[PDB]
Amino acid sequence: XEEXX
Amino acid sequence: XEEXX
Amino acid sequence: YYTTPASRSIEVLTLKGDTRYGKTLIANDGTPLGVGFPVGIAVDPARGKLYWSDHGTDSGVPAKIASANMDGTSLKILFTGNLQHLEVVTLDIQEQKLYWAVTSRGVIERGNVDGTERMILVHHLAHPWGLVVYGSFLYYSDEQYEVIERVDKSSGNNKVVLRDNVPYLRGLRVYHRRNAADSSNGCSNNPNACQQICLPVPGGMFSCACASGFKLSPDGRSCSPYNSFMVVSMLPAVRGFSLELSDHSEAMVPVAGQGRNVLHADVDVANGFIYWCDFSSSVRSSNGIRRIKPDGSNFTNVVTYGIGANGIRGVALDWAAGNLYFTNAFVYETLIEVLRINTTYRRVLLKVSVDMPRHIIVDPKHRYLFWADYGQKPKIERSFLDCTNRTVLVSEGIVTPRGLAMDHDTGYIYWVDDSLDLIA
Amino acid sequence: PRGLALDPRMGDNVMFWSDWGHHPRIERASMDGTMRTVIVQEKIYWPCGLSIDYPNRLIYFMDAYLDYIEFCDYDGHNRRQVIASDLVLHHPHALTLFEDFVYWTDRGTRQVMQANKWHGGNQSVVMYSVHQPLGITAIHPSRQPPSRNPCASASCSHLCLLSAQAPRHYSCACPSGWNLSDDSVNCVRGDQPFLMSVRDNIIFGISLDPEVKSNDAMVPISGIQHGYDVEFDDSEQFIYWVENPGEIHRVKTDGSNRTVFAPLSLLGSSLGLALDWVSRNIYYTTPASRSIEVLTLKGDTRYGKTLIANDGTPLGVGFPVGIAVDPARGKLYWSDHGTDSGVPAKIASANMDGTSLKILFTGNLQHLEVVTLDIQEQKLYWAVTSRGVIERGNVDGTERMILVHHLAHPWGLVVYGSFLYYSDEQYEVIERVDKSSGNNKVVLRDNVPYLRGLRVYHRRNAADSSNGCSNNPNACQQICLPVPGGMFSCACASGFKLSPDGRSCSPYNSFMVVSMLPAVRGFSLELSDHSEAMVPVAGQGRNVLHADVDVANGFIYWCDFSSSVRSSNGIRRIKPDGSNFTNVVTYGIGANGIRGVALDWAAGNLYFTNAFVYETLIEVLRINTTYRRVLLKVSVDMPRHIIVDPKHRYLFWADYGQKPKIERSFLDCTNRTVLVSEGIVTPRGLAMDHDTGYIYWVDDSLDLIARIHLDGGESQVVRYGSRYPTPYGITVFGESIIWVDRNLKKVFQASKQPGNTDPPVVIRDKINLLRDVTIFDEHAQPLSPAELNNNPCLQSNGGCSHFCFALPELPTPRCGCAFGTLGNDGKSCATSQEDFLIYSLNNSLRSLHFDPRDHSLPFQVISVAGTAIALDYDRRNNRIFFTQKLNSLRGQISYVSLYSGSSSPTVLLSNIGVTDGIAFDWINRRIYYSDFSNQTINSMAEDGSNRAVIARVSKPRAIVLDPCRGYMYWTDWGTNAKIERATLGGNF
Amino acid sequence: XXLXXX
Amino acid sequence: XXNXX
Ligand SMILES: *[C@@H]1O[C@H](CO)[C@@H](O)[C@H](O[C@@H]2O[C@H](CO)[C@@H](O[C@@H]3O[C@H](CO[C@H]4O[C@H](CO)[C@@H](O)[C@H](O)[C@@H]4O)[C@@H](O)[C@H](O[C@H]4O[C@H](CO)[C@@H](O)[C@H](O)[C@@H]4O)[C@@H]3O)[C@H](O)[C@H]2NC(C)=O)[C@H]1NC(C)=O
Ligand SMILES: *[C@@H]1O[C@H](CO)[C@@H](O[C@@H]2O[C@H](CO)[C@@H](O[C@@H]3O[C@H](CO[C@H]4O[C@H](CO)[C@@H](O)[C@H](O)[C@@H]4O)[C@@H](O)[C@H](O[C@H]4O[C@H](CO)[C@@H](O)[C@H](O)[C@@H]4O)[C@@H]3O)[C@H](O)[C@H]2NC(C)=O)[C@H](O)[C@H]1NC(C)=O
Ligand SMILES: *[C@@H]1O[C@H](CO)[C@@H](O[C@@H]2O[C@H](CO)[C@@H](O[C@@H]3O[C@H](CO[C@H]4O[C@H](CO)[C@@H](O)[C@H](O)[C@@H]4O)[C@@H](O)[C@H](O[C@H]4O[C@H](CO)[C@@H](O)[C@H](O)[C@@H]4O)[C@@H]3O)[C@H](O)[C@H]2NC(C)=O)[C@H](O)[C@H]1NC(C)=O
Ligand SMILES: *[C@@H]1O[C@H](CO)[C@@H](O)[C@H](O[C@@H]2O[C@H](CO)[C@@H](O)[C@H](O)[C@H]2NC(C)=O)[C@H]1NC(C)=O
Ligand SMILES: *[C@@H]1O[C@H](CO)[C@@H](O[C@@H]2O[C@H](CO)[C@@H](O)[C@H](O)[C@H]2NC(C)=O)[C@H](O)[C@H]1NC(C)=O
Ligand SMILES: *[C@@H]1O[C@H](CO)[C@@H](O[C@@H]2O[C@H](CO)[C@@H](O)[C@H](O)[C@H]2NC(C)=O)[C@H](O)[C@H]1NC(C)=O
Ligand SMILES: *[C@@H]1O[C@H](CO)[C@@H](O)[C@H](O)[C@H]1NC(C)=O
Ligand SMILES: *[C@@H]1O[C@H](CO)[C@@H](O)[C@H](O)[C@H]1NC(C)=O
Ligand SMILES: *[C@@H]1O[C@H](CO)[C@@H](O)[C@H](O)[C@H]1NC(C)=O
Ligand SMILES: *[C@@H]1O[C@H](CO)[C@@H](O)[C@H](O)[C@H]1NC(C)=O
Ligand SMILES: *[C@@H]1O[C@H](CO)[C@@H](O)[C@H](O)[C@H]1NC(C)=O
Ligand SMILES: [Ca+2]
Ligand SMILES: [Ca+2]
Ligand code: NI
Ligand code: NI
Repeated sequence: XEEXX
Repeated sequence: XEEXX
Repeated sequence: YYTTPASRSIEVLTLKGDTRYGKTLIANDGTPLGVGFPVGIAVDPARGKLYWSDHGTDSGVPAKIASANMDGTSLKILFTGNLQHLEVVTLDIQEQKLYWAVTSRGVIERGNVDGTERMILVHHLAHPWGLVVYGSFLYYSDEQYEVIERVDKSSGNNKVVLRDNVPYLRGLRVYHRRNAADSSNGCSNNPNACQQICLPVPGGMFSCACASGFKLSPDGRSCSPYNSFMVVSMLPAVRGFSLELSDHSEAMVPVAGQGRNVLHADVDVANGFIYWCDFSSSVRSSNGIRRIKPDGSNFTNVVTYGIGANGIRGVALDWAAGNLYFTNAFVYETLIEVLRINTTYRRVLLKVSVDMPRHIIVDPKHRYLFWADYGQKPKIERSFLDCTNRTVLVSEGIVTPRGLAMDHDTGYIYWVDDSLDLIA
Repeated sequence: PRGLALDPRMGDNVMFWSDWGHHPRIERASMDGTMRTVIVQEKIYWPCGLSIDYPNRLIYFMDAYLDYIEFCDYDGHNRRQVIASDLVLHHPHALTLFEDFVYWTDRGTRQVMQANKWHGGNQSVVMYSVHQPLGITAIHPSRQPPSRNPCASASCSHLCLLSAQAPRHYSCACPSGWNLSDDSVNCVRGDQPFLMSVRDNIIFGISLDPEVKSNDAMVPISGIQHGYDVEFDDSEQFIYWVENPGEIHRVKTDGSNRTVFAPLSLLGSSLGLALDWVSRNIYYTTPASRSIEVLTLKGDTRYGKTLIANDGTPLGVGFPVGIAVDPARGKLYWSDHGTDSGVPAKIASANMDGTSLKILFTGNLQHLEVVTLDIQEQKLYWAVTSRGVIERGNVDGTERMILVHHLAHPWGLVVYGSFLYYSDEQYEVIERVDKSSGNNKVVLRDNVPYLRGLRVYHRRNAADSSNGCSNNPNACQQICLPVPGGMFSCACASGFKLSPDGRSCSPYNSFMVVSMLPAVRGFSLELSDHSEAMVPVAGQGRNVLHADVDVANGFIYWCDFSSSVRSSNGIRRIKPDGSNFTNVVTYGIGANGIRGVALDWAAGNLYFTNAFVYETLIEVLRINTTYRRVLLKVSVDMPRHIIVDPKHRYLFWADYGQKPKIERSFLDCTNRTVLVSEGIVTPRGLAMDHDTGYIYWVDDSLDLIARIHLDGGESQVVRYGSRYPTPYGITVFGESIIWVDRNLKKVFQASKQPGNTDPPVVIRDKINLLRDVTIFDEHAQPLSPAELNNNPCLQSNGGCSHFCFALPELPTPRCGCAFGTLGNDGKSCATSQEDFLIYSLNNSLRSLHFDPRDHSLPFQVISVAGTAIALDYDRRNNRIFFTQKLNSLRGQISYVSLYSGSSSPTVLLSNIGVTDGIAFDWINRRIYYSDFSNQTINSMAEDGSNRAVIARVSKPRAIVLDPCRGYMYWTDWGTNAKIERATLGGNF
Repeated sequence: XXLXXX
Repeated sequence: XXNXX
């Protein structure tokens, strides 16, 4: 639900 | 088969 | 007017009447004056000029800003040089100056329509995706800065931000009161003069044009179907080009879309039909022979039953007797079959396992049938029209011949040989 | 060529092979390949699987298209069919013989069959295979008949091949690249040059003579993944090429000593290669990281240094393609694709030490190709695919001119002797042409697909081209680099800085730390230095959000994040030169990973923020210890990026949540004050200058870089406008601020004072997924009490046991307790001795206070074997009885003492089974437990003896008791679920 | 099956 | 689901 990549 | 594109 | 980089052409479409007519104006020929990879396009209806920004092609067209008549009959290169990754081109009709965005250098440049006085207006941009000139101001959008900005048209000074923190910015245009009476041309002065398409040209004149598959009659006003054109067949589509190289119009409605894996094509000039064979190694429905008029009507499946695993590998129409010779190839054997057009009659004329005829041509003038073999014993073989009295024309110095042609006037057999790189 | 059979008996000495190309045929030749003869060429389509019947001197052959097995004599005259017009054969591949049977493998039926060798009768299946059987052989002495060896008396230097020639029945030969000498018994190495033509998956060595088509100048290098370039060292006979994972591979020209030589770069895959044969160094390009770097070949240990990088200037590396070096002149040349708003497409030059960058040729150079150098003539050659030409120019940047034109797609280019060689990927051709105005065109090879770069293998004398590094061996500790004029500049591998000696290396001690999602990288604060100031933290499992440093101890801390793989979330540390990789925090990471890392260098405390789905925690971990404590636990607020400052003893964090703000608090997350709450939307990074006490933060939602004093008040704008779209992280060093921008893919530097209008200077350009920036310097992390305002935690943790928290104006610290309750002395920790809560968590026992606002653990987590299930506490002895579930079939009842004193759990009863309930009778000192597997409630004494059964129920759970009234209660959750009451004896 | 082994 | 441990 917040950032990744 | 030769060309199936 | 619109550009299609997939087909590498600049096309015109009418929106006046009830029936939509489309035509290709400039196409990717060999010369640098053609279309390499069109990005943007701007028009000057009052003067009959067309401008477009073009990327380059390898060994062909350079990246450039180009000008042409709106009927496409006078190509010109205006500006070339440091134009890597060109963006759309916009035209200021009032002052007659062009504006471009060069992403590689991150600048917006300006130049006159005649190819003079090129100069850099705005510096230090990141990705100026779109721009437009209205009044005394220039509006541009930067995709990486995520900003829409207004600057003076005479200099990049007096910058003003309109929107910011907006993602996925793209091209820009100004909806304003463009008047169809203050700007006039030959097509406006002469309505319903041309049958299908009217295209203005410099000097206040106009030139008539016809949709794809149609060409101007000698009267200069009417359209007639194309009579002499080449049929170029490729895997995704079948396309037709004029046999005189100055005309870039599509001489035939392109046979394309889902399900097209065209291997070979043949023509029936008298009845006005183009025959082609689709091939799919997975879907059994996409195997067979189909035909269509050059104008795109009366589509029909000609052969659909009994096609081998390797599919139809060559089609040749006997325009004199109405016979359509084709080669049906299986895993370990190959058939040569005849179908009589507009009949249900169909029979096999030869079955061979060691040989493999692939591309076949017919000559009713000499009553002979020729096919090219690229199996374990490559050869060019000739037989009667019933495939019954066979002889070998070429048996040595030939590896993988995948094309044949007949001269019909000198009696020679031309073939292309891609394994030895020659035409003989 | 597929089939192959031999008859090495002294009389015959012949070899048979089968070819199934166009015009299929079976050929016979002498064992030395002299008397080549085609024996069968009729009625064959797909020949395969030859085999020889030695007693009868017949050759058996097989066809997979016509589906037959046949044999004939050695001349092919007496052909016979053993299996023909038979449906057993589908796609036979191999054949072998024994006595009166022929064994063959069929690729269609995937089975091995057997039949009579003369008429094909008695067919049977030998075995069925799930995979296609390719090769078959019959091992028996009859298949290797003895014979005289004519090579025994032979004196051939390398190879003695048998032959059908009568007088000797043998012939001397030698490997690829050797000459048969006139004496015809000895062979000498051929020193002539040859052309290496690397393809997409193979590298070939072909002769410069266009009339020779053998492709056997050297043993081919197969197995290439994506071949673009090749390099050679004529001495030591080694060939070099790169591979996809970022490695360089090495093999000799004779095919031996194939090995992985050294890893090239962790940030991507290399493209080009250039070898300095005089100083024994190799230069290569890394288009992924947009840098040029050199690797040392001389020594046993490898050293790598990034020479030139993308610093945003025109004089720099935009997208390097190919390198050419002039070791005598000390110059390095490379062809470069341009970058947007950056380096143009150019041919550039530099000294081989990375200095004196220069632009030679720029202009019509779209789709550039490899550059090459004519060292004798001092001219550069390059190909331009967009124009289909080969161009030539002097090394000084003059006399640019077109040499070869009307090409399709040049890929390879090399000039040797008086000729120019180029490989054209389209036209599928390798071609030779004069270097003087490009006439006299000659074709070497054609119809060869997947053509790539070219290079000529030839003998180079380092003695006739010596330079500074060769004249001064062992002068430099790690890397020697030649310099124009005969000089040399010593260098150090990535992560090391050159000592003042100029000959020795020392680790970097002043550099910036830049963290990206793929990797963590370090750059020197001296902008002219393009070398990597840290061994990059790159590889599988790296997804970096923030990075922090411990300058005194030499560590870099970073937190990984992953929303899919749970095990790849946590806090890691590593030395700047690699060395001690370590996991710091791995347990209890929330659904969202660690969102901020702050290290207190004075106290050794590490502050981090972990975010759960609907809440977040701020936690301290003391370095090199198991002490972890939660300081603040909030749900409406969301601290993301947290910084610590031991000098003023404060904690700052950004929020960017539903109520964005920048908060201030003590070192224990107490006294929370709000600094800025207006004009803030998305603060993503905080920074502080220790000498001025200003909080620097960035906000990409407002495109703002602003500062506010540590005491609060006015917020001052430092950088503002549309030219700063996404500032993600920021640090302050000296008089400058340094921030990373994701959209611009740049690391910027600008003055820290507000109101400045000078444009920022780019440190590095074209870096993807920038996340943060951090300074690694002693001045950024002082430790002396003079400037740290006499921080009490410096002196042996301030005397505290678990945690030391200093207060901004007090001389004494507040000792924090990770587990237990702080003692009366204010520094020691002991068990709570209060009323609290206990519970089980997999293989451990954990405690919890009744106060939701109290985050201290009543006691440290107790580790047990198996899985603890049910709990009960004995007041008299301070022990807790708990069941352990093992292998889902057995269980134990164990107790552990809460007096601590190094007490460990011990078992009271074993071999029970699944047990989900315990209740201890504090009056009668009996333990009541519910054996679920055995379906009864049982009672035993406190010592574990005289166990007795109370009652039998379907599915027991949750026993409670009341000895003062002699009743026990339990829950049965089977069919007809109910709560049952019985006396403590199990009656009624 | 194709008689090529690769 | 299952009412196990
Ligand atoms: C097999 O079946 C397919 C199924 O569709 C049939 O298509 C095909 O039958 C028909 O074959 C004839 C061959 O003559 C085709 O007729 C010709 O059409 C030409 C095009 O006609 C169009 O343009 C003209 C322009 O003047 C216009 O007048 C027409 O109204 C129409 O728009 C036409 O030019 C040509 O005329 C010649 O022959 C006429 C014979 O009466 C003369 O009057 C005329 O002066 C001129 O000499 C001719 O009519 C026909 O198109 C085609 N059917 C269809 C629907 O296309 C079958 N034949 C085979 C074996 O393929
Ligand atoms: C191992 O076996 C091979 C095959 O026989 C030999 O290779 C040949 O060796 C000779 C001598 O080294 C080479 O001759 C040299 O050719 C150079 C030009 O090469 C071009 O032209 C020749 C034909 O003349 C082509 O074969 C070749 O492909 C090129 O197109 C010349 O420039 C050389 O001249 C130099 O030396 C002479 C004599 O001292 C001087 O007069 C000149 O000024 C100049 O300095 C020379 O003539 C020949 O090219 C090689 N052929 C091959 C296959 O490359 C090896 O010699 C042999 N080695 C051993 C140990 O036996
Ligand atoms: C948690 O535990 C880790 C270990 O797992 C600790 O990490 C160690 O931290 C110490 C800090 O002192 C490091 O030691 C320092 O290394 C420096 C570099 O040493 C190299 O260079 C010197 C000089 O040429 C050589 O002599 C040496 O052999 C090495 O080649 C030294 O410069 C430092 O010296 C200073 O301190 C020492 C006392 O420690 C004095 O004797 C010296 O006079 C001088 O003042 C120092 O030796 C050590 O390298 C780290 N080890 C690892 C494995 O990284 C952490 O410190 C600890 N966590 C916390 C927060 O304390
Ligand atoms: C939970 O408890 C079980 C039973 O005691 C325990 O096995 C798990 O710890 C580890 O699980 C690993 C995977 O099976 C195993 O490889 C490892 O040996 C094991 N450790 C011990 C002490 O046996 C516990 N897992 C968790 C997630 O806490
Ligand atoms: C192998 O095959 C041969 C035939 O090629 C078999 O010989 C025949 O066997 C039958 C049954 O006994 C006799 O009636 C015939 O007279 C035999 N001769 C021929 C040529 O048909 C032989 O029995 C087989 N052997 C095995 C073990 O399979
Ligand atoms: C190339 O490989 C060969 C074979 O391994 C090496 O030659 C011998 O290797 C053995 C085993 O390592 C050693 O005991 C011998 O001393 C080696 N002999 C020689 C003459 O070197 C050889 O060292 C390798 N060469 C390189 C440079 O890789
Ligand atoms: C061919 O197409 C035209 C126009 O759609 C249609 O009127 C005509 O009936 C078609 N002819 C046949 C034979 O289907
Ligand atoms: C056709 O074959 C016949 C035999 O059936 C042969 O006599 C004649 O020569 C052949 N004709 C030609 C034109 O080759
Ligand atoms: C760190 O790495 C060095 C070199 O590998 C090793 O000697 C040392 O024991 C390691 N120290 C720790 C505590 O991991
Ligand atoms: C800090 O918190 C304490 C306790 O709430 C309070 O007395 C004090 O006024 C606050 N301010 C500071 C900075 O001491
Ligand atoms: C429960 O049932 C059996 C039979 O009474 C007994 O022998 C066993 O020890 C008990 N527990 C287990 C392990 O099944
Ligand atoms: Ca078969
Ligand atoms: Ca923004
Ligand atoms: Ni763009
Ligand atoms: Ni290329």
